[PDB]
Amino acid sequence: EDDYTAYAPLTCYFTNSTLGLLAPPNCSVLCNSTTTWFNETSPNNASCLLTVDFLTQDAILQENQPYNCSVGHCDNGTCAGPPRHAQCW
Amino acid sequence: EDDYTAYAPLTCYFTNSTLGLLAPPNCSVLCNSTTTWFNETSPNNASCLLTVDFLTQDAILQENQPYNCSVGHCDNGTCAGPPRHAQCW
Repeated sequence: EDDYTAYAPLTCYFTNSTLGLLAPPNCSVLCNSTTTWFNETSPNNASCLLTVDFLTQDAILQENQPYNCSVGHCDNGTCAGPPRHAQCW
Repeated sequence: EDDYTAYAPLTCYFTNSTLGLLAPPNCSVLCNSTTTWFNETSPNNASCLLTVDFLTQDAILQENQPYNCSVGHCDNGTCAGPPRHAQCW
């Protein structure tokens, strides 16, 4: 039998920041259904990650706090400025 | 410690159809983070469910096959026509 009551879930993956959930620097969000990966282009004015600014090469040494990151906004699939200073985790 | 490698997942829920995944008739998709529900207005031209057309009140009696449904497209948060005939499950 089919289950008419079961919705099809789609899950998309974002970076946590003090300016909210971020799309990647290419404004292309990675997503999955129950059977496949797929990309979604972020909508215009969505927040996107521009840069991750770590102090060292070894994340665990600074992972008791968030890290510094620059945040832009999506404009026709490009992460546009001006950049804003956030904390990411 | 924080886990810099962990993305924040957001999951949204759609109806399966022969015309692809559908938003509800109000073009408002139900979603959740790991801590909360939230709604998202579907983007313009997304497919939306207009009607579910069951033959009986008791779904299990027809659940060996999909059910008949009408499909529209979202226009500024309203499910617009013309309607298309699909099978939903």
